[PDB]
Amino acid sequence: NLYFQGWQENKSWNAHFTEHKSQGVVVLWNENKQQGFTNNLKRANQAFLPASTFKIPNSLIALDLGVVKDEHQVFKWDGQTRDIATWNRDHNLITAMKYSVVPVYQEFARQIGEARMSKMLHAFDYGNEDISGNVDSFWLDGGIRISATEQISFLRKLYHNKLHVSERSQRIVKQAMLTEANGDYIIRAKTGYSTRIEPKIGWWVGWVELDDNVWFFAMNMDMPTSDGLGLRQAITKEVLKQEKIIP
Ligand SMILES: *C(=O)[C@@H]([C@@H]1N=C(C(=O)O)[C@H]([C@H]2CCCO2)S1)[C@@H](C)O
Ligand SMILES: [Cl-]
Repeated sequence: NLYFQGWQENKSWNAHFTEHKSQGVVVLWNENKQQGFTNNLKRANQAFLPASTFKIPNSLIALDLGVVKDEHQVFKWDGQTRDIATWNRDHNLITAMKYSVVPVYQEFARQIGEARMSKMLHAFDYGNEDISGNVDSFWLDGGIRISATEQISFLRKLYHNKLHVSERSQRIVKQAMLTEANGDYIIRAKTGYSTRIEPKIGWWVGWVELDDNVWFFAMNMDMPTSDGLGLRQAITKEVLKQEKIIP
């Protein structure tokens, strides 16, 4: 039988959003204490399109089915010129995730296919597990929905290698999730920006590795234009600093 004390609501963190003239939620989970904290318990449980944060489960499935052989395999540019310059080149899994290269992952989705994608998402217990829409864009404008607290749940399984895919697939995706590391912490995370369907939100989900603990985080925020995308990380780090998790 699972046990859970509940999410504590700390409305103090709301200052970090209002002082940036913004609206959103940050959710934190203390792995050692098995305690969760948020500034907004309702928005914490509100489900949105995952957008580019779907690259995490998408990468795991592609690797586990052999669609992606390893983190060095090159997915060559299809020659279509797109709005994001870094997309108009060849990529491997590391760089495709760092530059959030959508057309590489849509190709992953097509090769995975509807049937296996649905079955894997059910095995992951991922969000609402609904892939209705185009096989290669349902996480951008289809039926799939996931909340900040469901993101923590999924990430916790990935951290402990508990997802129903190979340990190796999971190690590879956690490698590709690497975002920042120094003498004080490691951050493995994925950004996201949902623009195709309202409301337009930005995501940042992942976790902070310390010497003797892991803090999982999931945040999203209203994002009416791309000028505020940097706030996804800045607001989260302000909360991490306030709680003395990072210096
Ligand atoms: C993912 O959600 C989107 C890609 N991710 C980002 C991001 O910042 O996380 C890119 C931003 C950068 C300029 C505008 O989009 S795109 C994907 C769904 O487009
Ligand atoms: Cl690593």
